[PDB]
Amino acid sequence: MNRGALIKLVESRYVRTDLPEFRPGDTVRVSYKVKEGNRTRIQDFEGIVIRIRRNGFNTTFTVRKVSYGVGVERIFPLHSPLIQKIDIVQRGRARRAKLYFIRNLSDREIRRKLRAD
Amino acid sequence: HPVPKKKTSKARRDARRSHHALTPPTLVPCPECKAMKPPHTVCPECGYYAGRKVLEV
Amino acid sequence: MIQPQTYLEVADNTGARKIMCIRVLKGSNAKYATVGDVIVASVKEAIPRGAVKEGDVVKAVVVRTKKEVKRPDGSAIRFDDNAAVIINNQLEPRGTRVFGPVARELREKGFMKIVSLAPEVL
Amino acid sequence: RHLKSGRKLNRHSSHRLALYRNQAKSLLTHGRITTTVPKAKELRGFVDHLIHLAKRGDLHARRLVLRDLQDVKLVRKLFDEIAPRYRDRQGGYTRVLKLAERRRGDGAPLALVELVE
Amino acid sequence: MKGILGVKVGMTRIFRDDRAVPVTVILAGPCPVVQRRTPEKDGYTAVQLGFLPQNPKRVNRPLKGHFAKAGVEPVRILREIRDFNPEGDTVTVEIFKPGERVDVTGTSKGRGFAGVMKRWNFAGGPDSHGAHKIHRHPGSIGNRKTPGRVYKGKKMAGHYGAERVTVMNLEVVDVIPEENLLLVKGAVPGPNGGLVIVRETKKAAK
RNA sequence: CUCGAUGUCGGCUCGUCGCAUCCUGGGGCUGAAGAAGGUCCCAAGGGUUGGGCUGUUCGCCCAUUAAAGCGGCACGCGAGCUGGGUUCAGAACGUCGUGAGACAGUUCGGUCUCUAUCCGCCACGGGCGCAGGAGGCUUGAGGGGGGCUCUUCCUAGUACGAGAGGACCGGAAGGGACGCACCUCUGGUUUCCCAGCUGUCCCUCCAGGGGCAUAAGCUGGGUAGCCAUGUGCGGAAGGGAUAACCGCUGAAAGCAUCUAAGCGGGAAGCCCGCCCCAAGAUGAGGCCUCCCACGGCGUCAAGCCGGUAAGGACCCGGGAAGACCACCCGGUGGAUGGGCCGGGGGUGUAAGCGCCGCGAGGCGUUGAGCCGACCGGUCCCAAUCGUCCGAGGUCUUGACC
Repeated sequence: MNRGALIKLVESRYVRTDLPEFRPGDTVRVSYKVKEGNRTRIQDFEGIVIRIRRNGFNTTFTVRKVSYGVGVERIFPLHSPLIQKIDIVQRGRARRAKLYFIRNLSDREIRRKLRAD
Repeated sequence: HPVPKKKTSKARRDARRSHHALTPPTLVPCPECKAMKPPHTVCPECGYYAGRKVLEV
Repeated sequence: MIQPQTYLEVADNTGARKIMCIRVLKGSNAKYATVGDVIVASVKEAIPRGAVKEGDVVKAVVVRTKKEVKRPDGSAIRFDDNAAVIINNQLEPRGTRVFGPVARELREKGFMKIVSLAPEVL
Repeated sequence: RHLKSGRKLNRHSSHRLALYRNQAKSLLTHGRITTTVPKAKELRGFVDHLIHLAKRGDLHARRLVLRDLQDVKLVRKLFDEIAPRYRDRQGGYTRVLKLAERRRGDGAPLALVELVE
Repeated sequence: MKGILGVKVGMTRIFRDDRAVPVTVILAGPCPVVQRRTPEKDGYTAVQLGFLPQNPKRVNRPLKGHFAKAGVEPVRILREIRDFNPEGDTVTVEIFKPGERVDVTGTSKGRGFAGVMKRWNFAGGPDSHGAHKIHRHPGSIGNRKTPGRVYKGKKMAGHYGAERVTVMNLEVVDVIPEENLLLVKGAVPGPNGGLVIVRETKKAAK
């Protein structure tokens, strides 16, 4: 019973699936739109593209910093169910080894290297 | 560096040695033969509860 | 994420996108040039011409790197540390500047100009 | 800091694994062996999992625990010698049990523990 | 205004248009195990239990203390004053309405025995120009002829975990009437999967 | 007193009281319009930042700040550090000296020990007791913890106002500092969780592994626990007495006065309200349930033995509780551990055979493989068997049967 049980439950309650979207993939830079908004309920299907970085897993989870070269390096981290989300579509490839936090990217990247993977 | 001052008599020495004190050893009889057995154990005789597997040679 | 003494980045009319702040402009007990805050500093880095100089202003907090945790559980981090220089009132320093969007900023609000100003990629 | 603690052991992880093994081995040899209180306890947990693969029974499994004990004689010795004998129960193939005395000089409480027939 | 509970675990949730985090309160439902009538204990109040751990295990006394107004077969019990029992059995399946403010407490997870380091704030001493104590150690303790000795009540090393305590206001967030559970966004006062209680006081004028 | 011995500076760390109170408020006063100053009496509540240079505390300077106080305790702190210091020999010169040597002129280095006995503080236990013997729930006299404050915004520029200038009532909002808990989330760890790697001796050559390459060789990530830089919360109300200071009713001073008389106003302070201890408060125990008034002994039986498993202790086995200990749940009519199993979350597609390349390896079966503390199943194993102690429960008075 206990924890596992009851809790599993309440969450199931609220989050339900984070909106069946189960497209994780390690690599894949990809793109989405979160409601993220302010100013006159300007909740905007805002879409950021980002090279897939990491994640938290259980009730509460999060599609991690996918780093995005904006013109400086900006990495974007976002909670998974987090009703906050609407569109979440992949573009990139779910490839590469050593598993996540492979910031190798954000760090010494270098477009070339980037592609080097 | 900090050698006390004297010794509050055997008196004290005791106070201490005293609360100290030496208790005794737990025991009942062999679930098998006789003598003293501390809770879960066997010995140079009975030696078991399900297969002496012990004693005599 | 924060700092007192600091080698920070900017990109306004900068002498150099870098100045060292003393501390936080908030509630007398600084300890955090924090995201979306306002604080104190002088220049560290050079400055071709520019009316900027090797002085000291105060201004407002951009980027950080160690958790931009928002109200909506919006989350982010840029491998960059920089804010925009202020002229008194706050009224920003330069005509433009190299950087972009995201809540925290506008949210602090007082600086809409920065707001519309740094938009696109970079 | 410390309190809520799992897998509880002494000496040094290398020393330990060292033992766990050496012992797991010697027992495998004799069915039953004599050592100190937890020596047994944990040794149980371990030689324990080993017999678990002993059972596993297959080219791979074999490959593994061998990975750990290093040496055919036993390798097979267990894997087929008794692994069958057990393959059918629900683990706990360990019988850890408190002897009659305590080693000298100290009074270190000891016992015999073995494959539980 | 009081709930008796088996504190579950802490977890995150969402509200309005934003996530935030809560905690899992669970309580079958204590019952009038004992009443201090006032003429009884002019410190008038209600004592209750809220579960049941094995019956084959149970002192006679317990058996009949229960006998009293007779109720069930548990062991979790305690008391609180100035709280009527407009019932003779309570659950919370409503007992505790959400969108309300609460106060609550519980057992306090059990620390260890760490000095100036733990126990109190300020992490020890310093480290380098001095290492015959490297980084931290005990502050100072009194003096020559001031009081002429060693003080009597400043913080101190050691055991500072095996105790109990509570938290002031917190939010009632949500009510799950079935599995007698409630999410409250709380300082998980003390462990979880263990013991706690809630009470509500706050004539607080903002 | 001290030379059978009292470590002097500066600083550190933990500070403790004090008011001639700095910020706080309460105030009468103004040369007080507002605002803002400034002028005294009341009141320590909390609070009473960073750096710079200087061995200097003082100090001067940078930036803020509500504010960034004076000082008591051998200018608190060596049995708790530090030791630049000035003050053992060096050597330095600058300076006296006929020179030996010297200068509270200076400058470079310059061997600070500490196994606690006492009373004292921090904790945790063993007694023996608060006259039945018991399992458990309480109420607190009395003691402890925290009581700050910004700036903005709310009523704000109608108070003042010729005009230039600025609101009490009061009301918000967030923040800093700080105290109390706590991991979901955020990030930190994770000596074995997983994964990659060189060198090397070993297995059996090949792979597939194995110890050593510092108490894990290297590296990249990594639960769970513990933990900030992450999260909730808190510093309230509000009740009653009052400080300065304001008044009512009223004489003695046949007009007057707050003034002994009698009544009221009033401070972030005092008692409470807030949490945390607590009858070893011998002045409780109050209530609940329950075994029997337990059984034998020289009357005074407040001694013995069984009495009760009334209950508990012992040993065992388990615990975010934990040095030991006591606390806490359990012992097989159980799930308590470990085991196993299902599952989470970890690693990042194994081992082999198979498919393209002279080869390097590449692709397939593979997101496989292998896994420690996290939810929980199932007696697979080990919680067997036993033992001992524990009413006939203070004195006293009154009442009933």
